[PDB]
This record gives sequence, C-alpha cells and structure tokens, in this order.
Amino acid sequence: MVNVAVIGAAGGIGQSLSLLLLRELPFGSTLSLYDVVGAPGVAADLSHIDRAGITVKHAAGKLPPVPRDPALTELAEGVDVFVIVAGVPRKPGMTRDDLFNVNAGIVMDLVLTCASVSPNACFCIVTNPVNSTTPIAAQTLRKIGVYNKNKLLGVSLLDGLRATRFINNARHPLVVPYVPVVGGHSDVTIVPLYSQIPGPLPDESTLKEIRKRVQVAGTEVVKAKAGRGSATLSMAEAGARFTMHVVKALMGLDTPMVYAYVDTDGEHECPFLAMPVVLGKNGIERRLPIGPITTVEKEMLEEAVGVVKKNIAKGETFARSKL
Amino acid sequence: MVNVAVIGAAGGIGQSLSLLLLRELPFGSTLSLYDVVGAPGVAADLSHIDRAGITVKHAAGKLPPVPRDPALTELAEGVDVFVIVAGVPRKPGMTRDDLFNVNAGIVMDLVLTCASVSPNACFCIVTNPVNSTTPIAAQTLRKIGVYNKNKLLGVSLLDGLRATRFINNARHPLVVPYVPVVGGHSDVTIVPLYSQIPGPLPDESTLKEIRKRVQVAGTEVVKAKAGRGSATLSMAEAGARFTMHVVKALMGLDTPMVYAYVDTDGEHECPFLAMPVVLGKNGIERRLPIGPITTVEKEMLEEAVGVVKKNIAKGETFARSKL
Amino acid sequence: MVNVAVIGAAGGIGQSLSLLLLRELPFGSTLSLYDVVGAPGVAADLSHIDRAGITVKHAAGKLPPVPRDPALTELAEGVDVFVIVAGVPRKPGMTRDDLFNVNAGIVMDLVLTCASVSPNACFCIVTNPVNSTTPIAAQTLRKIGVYNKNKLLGVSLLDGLRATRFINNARHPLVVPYVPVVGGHSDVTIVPLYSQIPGPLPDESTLKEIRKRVQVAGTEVVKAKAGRGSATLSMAEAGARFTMHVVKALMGLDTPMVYAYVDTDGEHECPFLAMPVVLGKNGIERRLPIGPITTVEKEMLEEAVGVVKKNIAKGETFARSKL
Amino acid sequence: MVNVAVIGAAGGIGQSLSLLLLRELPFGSTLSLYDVVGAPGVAADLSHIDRAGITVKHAAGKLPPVPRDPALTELAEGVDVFVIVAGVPRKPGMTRDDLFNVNAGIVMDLVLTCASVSPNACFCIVTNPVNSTTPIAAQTLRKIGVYNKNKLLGVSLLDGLRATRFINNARHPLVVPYVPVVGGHSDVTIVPLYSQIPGPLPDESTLKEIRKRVQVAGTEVVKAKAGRGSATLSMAEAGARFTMHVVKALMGLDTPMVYAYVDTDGEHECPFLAMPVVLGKNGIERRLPIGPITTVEKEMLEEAVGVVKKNIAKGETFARSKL
Amino acid sequence: NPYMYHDKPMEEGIAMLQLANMAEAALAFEAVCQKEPENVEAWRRLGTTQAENEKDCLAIIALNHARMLDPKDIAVHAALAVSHTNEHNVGAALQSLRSWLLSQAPSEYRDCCTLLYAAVEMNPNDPQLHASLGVLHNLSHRFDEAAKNFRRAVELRPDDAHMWNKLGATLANGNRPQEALEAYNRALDINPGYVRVMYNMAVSYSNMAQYPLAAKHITRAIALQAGGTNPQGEGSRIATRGLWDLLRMTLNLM
Amino acid sequence: NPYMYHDKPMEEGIAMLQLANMAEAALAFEAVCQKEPENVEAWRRLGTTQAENEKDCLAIIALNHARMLDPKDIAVHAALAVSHTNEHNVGAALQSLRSWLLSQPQLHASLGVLHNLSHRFDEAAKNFRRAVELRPDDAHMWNKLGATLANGNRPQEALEAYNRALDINPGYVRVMYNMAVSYSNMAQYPLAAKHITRAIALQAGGTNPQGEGSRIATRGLWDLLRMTLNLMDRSDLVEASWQQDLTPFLRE
Repeated sequence: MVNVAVIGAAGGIGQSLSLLLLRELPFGSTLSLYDVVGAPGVAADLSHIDRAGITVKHAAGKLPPVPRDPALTELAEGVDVFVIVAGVPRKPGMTRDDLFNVNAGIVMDLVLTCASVSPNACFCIVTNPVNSTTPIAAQTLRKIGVYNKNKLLGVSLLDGLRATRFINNARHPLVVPYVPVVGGHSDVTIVPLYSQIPGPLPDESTLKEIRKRVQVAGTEVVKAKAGRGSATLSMAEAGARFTMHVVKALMGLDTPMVYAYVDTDGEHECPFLAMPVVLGKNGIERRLPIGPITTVEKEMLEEAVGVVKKNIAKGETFARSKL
Repeated sequence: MVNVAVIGAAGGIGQSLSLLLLRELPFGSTLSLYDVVGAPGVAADLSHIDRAGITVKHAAGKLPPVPRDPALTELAEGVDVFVIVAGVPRKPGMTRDDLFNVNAGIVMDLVLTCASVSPNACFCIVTNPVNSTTPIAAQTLRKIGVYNKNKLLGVSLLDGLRATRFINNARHPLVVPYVPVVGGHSDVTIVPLYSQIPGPLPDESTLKEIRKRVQVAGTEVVKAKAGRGSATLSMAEAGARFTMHVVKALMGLDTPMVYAYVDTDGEHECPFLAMPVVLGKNGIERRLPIGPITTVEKEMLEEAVGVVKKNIAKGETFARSKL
Repeated sequence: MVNVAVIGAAGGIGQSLSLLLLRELPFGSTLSLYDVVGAPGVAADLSHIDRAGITVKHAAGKLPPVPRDPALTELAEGVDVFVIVAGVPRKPGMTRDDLFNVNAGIVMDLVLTCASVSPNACFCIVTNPVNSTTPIAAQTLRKIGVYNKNKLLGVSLLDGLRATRFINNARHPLVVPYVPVVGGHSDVTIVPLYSQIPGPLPDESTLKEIRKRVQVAGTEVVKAKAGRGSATLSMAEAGARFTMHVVKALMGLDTPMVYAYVDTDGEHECPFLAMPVVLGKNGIERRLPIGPITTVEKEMLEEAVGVVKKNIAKGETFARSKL
Repeated sequence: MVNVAVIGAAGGIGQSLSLLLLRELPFGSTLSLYDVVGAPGVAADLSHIDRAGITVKHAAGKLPPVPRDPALTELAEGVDVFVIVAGVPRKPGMTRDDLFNVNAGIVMDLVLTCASVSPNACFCIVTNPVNSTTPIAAQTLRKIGVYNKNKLLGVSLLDGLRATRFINNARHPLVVPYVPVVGGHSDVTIVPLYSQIPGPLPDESTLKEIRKRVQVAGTEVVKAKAGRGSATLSMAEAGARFTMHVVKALMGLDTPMVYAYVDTDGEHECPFLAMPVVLGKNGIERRLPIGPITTVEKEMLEEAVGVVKKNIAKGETFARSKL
Repeated sequence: NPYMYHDKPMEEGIAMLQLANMAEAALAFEAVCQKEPENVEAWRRLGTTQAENEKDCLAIIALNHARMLDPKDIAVHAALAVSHTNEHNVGAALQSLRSWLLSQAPSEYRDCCTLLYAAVEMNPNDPQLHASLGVLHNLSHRFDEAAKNFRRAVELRPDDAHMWNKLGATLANGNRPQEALEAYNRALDINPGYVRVMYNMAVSYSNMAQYPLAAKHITRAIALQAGGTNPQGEGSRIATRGLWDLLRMTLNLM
Repeated sequence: NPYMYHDKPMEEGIAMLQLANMAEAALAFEAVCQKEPENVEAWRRLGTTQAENEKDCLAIIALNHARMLDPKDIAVHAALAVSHTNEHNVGAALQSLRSWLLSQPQLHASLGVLHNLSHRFDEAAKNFRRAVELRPDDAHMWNKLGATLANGNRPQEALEAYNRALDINPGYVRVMYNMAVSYSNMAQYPLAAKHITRAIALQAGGTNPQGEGSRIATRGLWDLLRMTLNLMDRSDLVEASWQQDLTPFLRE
C-alpha cells in the first residue's frame, strides 16, 4: 500500500531516520533505501530486525555520480512519499553561502530523476539550505511539467521543538505540547509566537534571550562539535515525526494541523512562508491565518519577510553553470 | 526514578542506542553519558528534544586513555544501571582479528572503577565476546570483594531477534512473538530451540538450513559491507529492548521473561550459559529449566557446552594473568 | 471504510460493549446501534464524548416486535460487522432447553433481516447457549443462498480468558499471555490445554482442581448474584476484545490467530468446534491443527465431542411445531 | 503501591466506572469496591478478567443503612483515591427539594466514615449536585478537625467533553483536544471559553446557539429517556479519565493541568469555583489565573458567580444543621 | 380458483368439510366470496377452513375481510387470534382477542390475561374461553398450563379434532412428543383429513429421530396441502415452498 | 533555409578565430569539415571551435569522435577535460585526464580544472594565476581565471579578467555569459539582461538564421532568457520569449 522512500540512507542522518521509521510504520508498509555508497549495508542490516509485515527493499548506487541513474529510476516505481535528505553534511569552517551550490545541484538532479515516474507522490525536503532550496524544487517541478501546489513541504518542526523545550525548561512544572513558529528557517527568519500559548508568560526581556537561543542553537551545536559535523540526531528525529504525520494523513487515520514551509496563495505576499496548515486525504486542504500578534513580534515578522524575499530570489535565480 | 548511565556513547552502538533510549524512559528519569571523545557532541544533540521530565548530563573522557579517570568517577555517583558498550574497534581494517586482550583490558579498567563507587548497581555486558568477557567481569567484581550472582547480565537478545525474524519470514501469515535460543553468543555454539513454538513446524530439510543461517550473521553483514564495519543498528535495538526490560523490572512495574547469558548456580557443570530467566524486582529471581529437548539438538547443545567451557577457561586464565 | 452494528443496547451486555467499542475504534469509522426500546437513551448519551471522527447512528424499534421490522432495514445498510447480542439471559427456573426455545427465533429473524441488505458482512454471536445458536444462524443463512463459511464466527474467548487468569494467578510470578482452549462453551464441553504453555507445571492434584474451576465459573457467579443479573461486564470485555481483531483483519493492519468457536470444515469429525484459526482480509484463511495432547486431555476431548454432537443435534434441527 | 477505593460501584454509573478503571490501571494497583447491595456479585465478576498483578478486594453493607458500619471501616486502610459515585435513582426524585436532602446525608455519612481513619487520602466527588455537594464535603472535613485545601477535588470535566465535540461538529476539519469551561456545574451556571482556542472562530450568531446547546445538553438526554436515569455512561467516562489523571499525578509520572471544581485561596472572589490548576505529588500544586476574555463572557461571569454564591450559601446553610 | 365455474359451491364447501381435505372446500368458499363479496358467513367459513388447512397468512386476510363485512362476528374474531399468535403479530393477536371478547409487552399481556380470567370466572364451563386461555399461554411460552387448559378443552366436548391437536402441539413444543403422538392418532381417529396433526406427528418424529417416518409424513402433508389439484391452487403456492424446503432441511439431517 | 550548402572559407575561418565572431566561424568550420567528417584534424578543429560558442552537446560528440581514432593527440584529450568538468561524468573527466597525461603549458590548466571539478576554489584560481603569468595570452583560459573565481562568491575580482579576454576575441561568448551572471548576482537586473540579450543577438546574428538556424543546441541557449522573468513580469514579453524573436524591444 503506502511506500515511503528515503533518498540517501548511508549518511549520518539517513541511517538514524530509517531506524526510527522502522519502529512506527503501520503494518503492511514498505521502505525503499537508495544511496550511492553503503546501500547494501543498511539493506542487509535492517532486514534482520523483527517487525512483522514491513518489507525492506533497496537499490544500490553506481560509479562516481552520474546524472539520471537508472537504479533510482527503476526503484522509484509505486512510491507515495519521498524524503529528500541527501546532501553534503558540513564544510570545515565555511558559512552557508558556499554550502549552497552543491546541495542545490544535487537536489535539482534528485527531484528531476524522481518526479519523472511518480508525479502524484508527495515530496518532503529535509536538506539544510531550506528557504533557498524549496523554490528550487518548485522551479524544477514547474519546468518538468507537473507541479501540485499542495504537495510540497519544508521541514521546520525542529525549531518548534527547541522553542517548546526551552519554554518548558523555564516554566517547570507547567507543560505545553506545541509552540507556534513562523517565518523562514535559516538564522533570523524564525520567530516564535509565545503570546499565542496558554499559561502566564513569566516576564518581558526574559523571552529575548530565548528568542536569541532558538536562532543561535544550530551554530551552538556546531561549535560544541568543534567543526566536525552538525546536529545529526535531533534533525534525524523530527523528520521521522513529520514523515509519519504525512503518511498517517495520507492513510486517512488522522487530520493533523502542522506548521510547515509551503507556497502561499492569498496571504503574505512572499511566495513561500512557514504558516500553519492542515493535512488531509489529498495534500493540503486549508491554509490558516497567522492570527492576533503583538507589534514586538510584528516588526520581527516584517524583517523576516524582508529577508525571505531575498532568500527566495536567490534560490530562484541561482541558475549557475559558469561554462 | 532511574539514572541509567551509558558508557562510551560516541560509537556506532553509541549515538543510535542513546537516541533509541531517550524517547522510551518513564517520565522523571535521568540519563548519563560518557566517552573519551565526542561526549559534548552527542550531549548537545539530546538537549534539544521536546520531551520534558528527562534530564541529560555528560562527562568528558581524559586523553590519551588514562587509568582510573576521575571524570567518570564523578559521573558514576547515584547510578542504578550501567550499560557497558564502550571500547569497540569494529574491524579496524585487518583481515586478522586477534588481540582481544585490548578489549579485555579496556573493559576491566572501567568496570573496576565503576563498581568501586556503585556496588549494588545492575550491570549489562554488550561488548564482545560476551562469552569470555562475562567471566572476566565476574572475576574483576570478585577481586574487589563485592559481587552478586543476581545483578550481572549479558545481552544475547540479538540472536533471538534474528531467529524469530527468520522463522516468521517462512510461515505466513502465522506470527510468533519470540523463539527460544540457548548456548553462547558466538558461532555454532549458539542453538535455537524450534520445538517450543505453537503451530506446525517445517520439515527438517529446511529446518537445518534455517538453523545454520542464524549462526552466520556477522559474516552475512560484513561481506556486504566489504570489510567496512559490521552490523550496528541491530545491536542497538537489542540493547534498547533489554535495558527497557531491566528498567521496567527495577520499578516493579513488570516481571517479564528474558534470555540472559548468566551464571548457572549449581544447575549445569558449565558455570555460565544462556538460560531463560524471569527478572522481577531485585535482579534475577527464578531460574528456569530448559525443558523438553529434541534428540537432534542434544548433540548441538553438547558441542555448545564444550566450546563454552573452553572460552570460560580462556577468559579466566587471561584474567588471572593480570592483577 | 468500516461500519459496525450492535443489535441490542438496553441490557448490561450491550451498553458496556458499545461504550468500550466507541472509545477504541479507529479513526474515520461509523458506529450503528439498534434496540427495540432505549435506543434514543444511548444514542443521546454517547454523542457527547470528545472522540473526533466518530459518527453515531441509531433507529429505535417498535412495540410487539413485528417481523422484518422496518427500523432494522435502512439502518443495517452499508454495515461491515454485526454482533448479535440481543436475547434475555438465564432466569430462575426455565431450564437450559427452554432458553434455547426462547432465543433461536429471536436470533432467526434478527439474522434474516440483516442478510438481505448486506450479503458480504461478517457475523458474531455473543449470547448463550452459543454452542447451539451458531448452527441456527447457519441454517437461517443457508436458506437464502448467501451463506459464507469464512465469515461466520462464534465469540467464546471468555473461557480461555478465565483459564489464563487462573493459571497466572497460580505460577506467579510467571506471566503468560494466553492459554489454548478447545471444545464448545458449555459446562462439560470446554477442554483446556495446560500442556502447551511455556514453563514448568505444578503437581497433577492441584492441576485437576485448576481445570475443574474453569468449567463451572458461571455457576458460582450466579450463586453469588442469584437475585437479578448474573454476569454482563466480563462478557462485554470479551466481545470488544474480540471485535477489534476482526475489524483490524478487515482493514489489513493485523493478521492474528484466535480461538473462536468456528466451523471445522472437515478438519475434525464434529461439524463445529473451537480451533485455533487465523484471520485475514476476507475472514477465515487457515485452520491450525490442534497439535499434541496429553493423557487426560484425550478423555476430556472424547467426551466433549459426544456432548457437542448432542448439542448440535438439539440445535440445528428446529421445527417450532406451530400450534 | 497505589490504592483506588471505589464506593457505590454496584449502581448504574459505578459498574461502567469500575470496568473502565480496572482494565487500564497500571501494574501493582489494588481495587477496593463497596456498595450496599450487589457488591459481592460485581466483585466476583471482576476477578475473571485477565490482568497482571491487579488484586481485587471488596466489602459489603446491610440492607438497612447503618451509620458508621464496621464493614466499610475494614476497607479504608492504605487507600488514597476515593472516587465516590453513590447517589439516588432519578424516578423517586420528582422534586428537586427531596433529592437534595437524601443525597447530602449519604455523602456526608460516607465521607465522615471514610475520613475518620485515613485523613491523608484524596477524594473525587462524582455524585450529582456537585456545586452543592462539594461544600458539604469541605464543611465536614473542616468539622473532623483536619483539612487540606489541595487534597479535595470535584468532577466538572464533563462540560469540557460536551463543549469539545460541539465545536468539532461545527468547525471542520479543524480538531482541538481541549476547551476551557469556567463556572459551576448547573445547567445555566457555566461559561465556555471559545476565545482561547486557536484558529478562526465562527460568527457570534452561531456562537450564541453553541453556548445555548451546552447550557441545555443535560436535558434532552433525560427527555428522550422519558424520566429514566440521567446520562449514565458519559459521566462514567469523565470520572474515569479524571480519576486516572489524579492517580498518575500522585504516582509522579506526569504533571497535569486540569479544570476541577475546587476551593480558591484568593485568586477569585468566589470561595469555590472551577479554574485551571496544576497537580503533582501532593495534590494541587499551582493555581492559575482565568486569563483574558471577551465582552459577552465578561457579561456571563456576573450571573455565573452570583448563582454559584447562591448555591454555596445554600449548601453551607444546610450544613451545621445535623452535624 | 377451480370453483368459479360452479354456480352453487356453498353446499360443496359445507359438505366436503368432513369427507375429505379442507383445501378444496376453502376454494369453494373462495368462489362463494368472489361471487358474493357481501356474505359474512362465506368469508367466516373460508377463514376457519384456511386456519384448518394450516395457512395462517391467507386466513388473516380472509378474516379481516370478514371483519369488514361484520365487525361483531364470533368465529371470525376467534380464528384471527390463533393465526396472529402463530404469525407473532402480537398486537394483531391482542386486538383479535379483545374483539372476540367484545363480539359476545408486559402491560398488554397482563391486560389480556386479566380479561381472560374475568371471562372464564363468569363462564366456568366454556370450551372457547379455555381454548383462548391456552392460546394466550402459547404466546406466554408457558406450555405446561396450556396443556391442562387443552386437556379440559378436550374433555367438555371430546368430539372434535382441532382442540385435540392443539393439546398435542403444547406437548410438541415441550419435548414430550411420544404421549401427544397417541393423542395425535386420537385426533386422526376423530378426523383423518386434518393435515395439522400429520405436521405435528412429523415434528414428533424429528424430535425422536424417526427420519424415515418424518420424511414420509412431511411428503404426505405436502401432498395433502396442494389440494389434489395443485395447478388450480391459488394460495397454496405462497407458503408451501417453505414446507417443501422443510423436507430439504429434513433430508439435511439424513 | 533548410539547405546545408555553405562556402568553404577554411583560411578565412582560421583568420577570424580571433578577430570576428565565433558563430559565423563555427558555421564555416562545420561547412568545411562536413565533407569528410572522419579525419583527426577536422574533428579536433571542430571541437576547438565549438569550445568557444556554447554548443557543448555537439562539441562533446565531436571531441569523442576525434578521440576514438587517435589515442595520442594532446588537444582532443585536453578539450574533453573542461567540457565534461562543467556538466557531468566526474569519473570520465579523471580518466580522460589520465589518458591525456599518459601520452608523454597546459599542465597547470589541467590541474586547476581537476581541482575545479570537485568543488575546490581559491587555490585552483591560484594555480591558474601562476600559470597565466608565464603565458599572459590565449584568453581562452583567461575565462577560467574569472569563472573558477566568479562562482567562489567574489564577483568584483572576476570582472577584470573578463574584459581582458573580451578585447582579444569578441566572439568568445563565455566571457559575456559570465559577466551577465555576475551582474545578475547583484540584484541589478538590467545590467545582466542587457548583456545576455547582446550575447544571444551576437551569437545568432549574421548568417546564423540562414542554413537551419534551428540547431538543437540553441534550445539550451533559449531557456537562458527566462532567468530574470521574475523581475520582467509583463505578459507582453513573457509570451514572446518562447519564440525568441528579440525583435520586440530590440535590446533598447
């Protein structure tokens, strides 16, 4: 029936994501693992785990990378969900602008190869240059000829998890399940709407350091590892939750409301934004308004809009061959 | 309130097992992580998950490997469960695997200092070769003067999962939750008991090959990886499930039945074997007899005991050589 | 996708069953109720629970129950599972046979109406003397020509439930999930199997009394509450715990093995008996052989076969002389 | 380790309450039933369902009620939870004046006898005229000489269930898991709070009708039953959920925030009200402010608090007359 | 209707009632009714004959038509109750009972039994009231007392077949078939052309495992229920299929 | 104009390889080599001439045809290095470079191309700069001096060398391609649009429309127009671009 397919599994994140999905998928599901190097290892390493009903297939890689790999093309038959997590992990001490090009190229090639067989399947991005990469996927889908404006999502639950963890730490024993987060994803476009949750907030000027932390946490993690990798576990866990939410919504066993980064229509003039939506039996069904906010966060939202405008412009105008 | 403390949480059987362990503990617990290198890099990634009620603490390991490191000695206060998985070379790049004395030394040097401050804790042995390591651990505990025959556990559940998966793969749709396995944690010295599960069994012609395939798993996984590492995720799953059983048992919330490679206490000539037991509270409570045995597996069990006695003799002789 | 119907929601055997179904049925299901009287009282009391995705439908009945009640039709349309629960339980005097004379006709029409509007739905029987009413239902169904051997079941999980509780209360601490029971659901027709569960067994003398207590439990229950009402809650806990199985077997999320009193179809001499059977998407798919038996089980099975044959003869052969 | 002492479990609601509680309570819990008639029968009927480490205990009164019977005092030792469902049949309650007299006497007698020996447990009143019975319990607890403000709770969670479903019925497919309710538990003296729910709220024209339905939902179920009973199953579900929340808070496995009709230390003018509170290891741990509300609710609060004051004044005036 | 061609079938129906099967007498009454839709006696005798032939569905309609012609007839109302009791049209049975009491469900059955007890008290010696009481106990699933009621009924007027068979039916449902068997023969002695007693005797054979006798008597009942001119029958084909199917389930026993 | 017949100015083509456009020169070289497309010289000259004007799809085919018949020439094995490095076949480029080095000025160029293949900058530019100092000519590699630096997020430095390669030969469309994309990477959209329109006009002007100016590689040249559409959003011109007339608005 349902058949999730992760693109890239032998990385520092693909193995953990596959392991996590191998413990919550409904009976009778199926996995499809593809990677250039290391596919046989995960293939005949997760097949020796007892979880009845689930079948684990895989497609091996090929020689040094070549566009339009036949193995992926034949693998991608009969797939319902694609999880794009294949990208360069991290560069030793280089900021994000340099990291853009290789990820853009690889995601363009992967989307072009995958969408040519099963266009109806949903696509979920879990790379890293999110804001400037989702428009690349949109442009590729427009160029090939098929593009559903309600089946494309950029994962942003990680910042919400960080925000709720911090606010729970600062307000024990009070507990809140979710915290809304709006904007883009990269460094400052994130803004949490702490005024929209129940319970009395502690005090002003005490949420400022929280808002700084929920934006500087990624670089803090990178510093803690002394520049030899990124957060390979926390982002490996949220992606599993989001993929399960999408699959469950497709199966019709739940209709969840989730905060994601999707193309806009109607509301805020930016073509893409991280706005609350609701899932259903066929993609997105009802986009929701941001709701009542304060001017203190309204100015932050306007600045985030200004930043994401240029981010999307760069993502759309990358178009780099140079020769 | 439990204070599970993983040791060496930076390897392949490290981060993955730690992630599996994080989102299962009951509300109101506390982890503890330690290793010689990479402790902050994994502690940071776990200080961001949304789950509340569980705290994370870590200690740094000295360099180059020192004896009696005071760091772990300060971390090992108030602990209740230990999961020794540290010290793995994971096929360091040679076709000849010898000098298991390295693993022996690097397990004694830490087990002695762990026991010196937490006498009545409950141990778990995951580092290979369980068969010989376990008697080394017992002798080291005896050397200090505080040993318990009930609170020492060896993890053999991986082969049980393998056997159960392999028998489920051939009879459909009938499903069985588990399949008994006795013997060692090694080559043909391991024997599964197929004459204790409900439903009709397949004929001996395909039973012998299925029993053979369980023995060859390390080779099965390594030959696909071309010598780069071995099976990693499966060991983490087995360790996670076993430590869940143990933690639930120490709270009195469950009294399950497990298959632990533990001492015999006057029931077989061989001092150690994999005999089914029930944990309950206060460690192992009642040891169970193997039960009815088919004639075909009787000689296999005889060979298993004949190999286990030699392995125990080797482990004891090497332990006596050093102080 | 799935729709269940409970026939009789006034007595204690129907209200608790529906209450336990509603809080556990999967998302996007539809629950249908029916009763001669009291249908609005429950259809209004169960529409105020906060479970989303559940739609409650009902159709009250009529005075002096007429044949082919128009309330039943237009209500039992588009229903996937029926549970015949209607029927007055035992009352002072009024011997076993008399109750049968009371119930068969009440079942007969109640099966005749539901057969025409949906000749593809699975059936379940919960009221005593089910040993004899299942052939009555089969005879009613086969008169039309839409009788399916794979979609008729008789709920008898209660006896195995009691035996499991007794044996667990015995070898404590040693937990066992289930214990096999074959035969019918009468006093001297149920044959437990204590020779197939894992673990040791106590002395034979105590085991005789343990077996004896299973067969006559309802007797001391009615002796305890001979005033009014005998046992409704526990039986309810059976049906729900059975029904979900079938429901899941319809969806395709579980293919379990159960011990329902079903048609043997040549697997045994007696036309009807309780055998281990496995449930699939289309219902009955494979019947598991009873396997090995011990000494006293042979005698018990031999006498139970004759008693059950006599019950079937006193059952399926019904005439209603019609004054 | 924990004890739940249900009282009056042989009534209408009590049967379902006990059935729900016993099947889902955690390991090691003791269930002590009690009633005036039929208690031994239901107690025996609750020892045939399979469970692991769940012991069942009971007592029995006499046909003529007796003040301070010794049978109940033999089951009031080592008990922490006192869910009380004792009441009066609806039909011999034609006039509200008589119903208030009969229920108050039994409630005061039961609470006095229960607290005479174990003045450290927690009580959860689930009779009927809550807003009037709870001050009686507070008064008699004060009279016995020992009282604890954060160790006395009243069930008012039902209004939350009623309100939650109705919004889901109108606003689709948006789903919310909770909605606050402030006030008493009379038909009219409640105020739903729909300004604190995320998402686009409907127009006030339908909001008034939705509020009206909640303010009258109690009656139509009685009317459809033609003067028989009063909403039995739904209050059973609500009481079961609230009691299990209390149990898990006492066991220190969760820190819940719930709405319960409790005493106020000065957070609001009314001596007793229903406001969100946070539980813990010693009952109520932290109170919460009501929060911002709109004009129409600001208009409803005056009459709500006025009638609540009238009810509590009536209760305290009835008190001291027969103590 | 084969009797439409006969201008005077009333005498045919009256005379043939005793000499042979009641089936064609019912068709003669049907011819009278279709020719004289106003005579109450023709419809009353048609309904009684259909009750005699063990066809409760058509008897109900015929007696309803008779009741429209005359809402105060005695035999019309009485035969309505037993046919409704067999068809489980309980409310119809109750209105027929109250009509019969006027022509001369816990609460409803209580009212009916109080009415019957009051009527029997003022009329201690009346076979019809005792027959009504026995039929009501048949509705009450209390067949022991109905046996004594019909035993008294077959005592005051021991010269007839119908009530005798009724007694056996009360024994038939109580799994005491052997004794009623001779009573069946006794009824067969009084009238050899009463298909109902053969039906009850076949039920007895089925109860005591007499498969050959049960099958042959079921076939005899089927033959006698076709009227002898089955191609000319009108209402026989409506329900007799089930009777035919009855033999099928009987062969499913053997 | 479906006809393929063109005059044979091989002397004129080799004379105009630096003083005229690379579009007419490419057409002339194709005409002079279409007679017997099997010798090493014609194929290698065709590949070298298609190196400038971007038609790498056919250029790769021509270079492979030249290579398959002569595993000794030093030029055919060198041109394949850069063109494959740009698009794809990482392994094939390395194998080609190994074969090129296994048949014994451009050594440093090959080294820098190999480094540029696996996303290595700020050092391949250094190798090129040390190489260009020895031979400050042959503007063909001067493009690399900018190109391998322009994608390293340093646009201002890349501009200078570009104009240096512009003066020697104006028909080397790669330099104006690079300056157009660099100008685009400043949010000064007209500065890039003007240059790209000039580039397509020059590469398609002259005798290009005559003689099947509908070459398939030109498709890979048309899409380049629909880059700044996001900031030329006018319905009049967005639909005109799919036909590539360039007569509307005529660059002015």
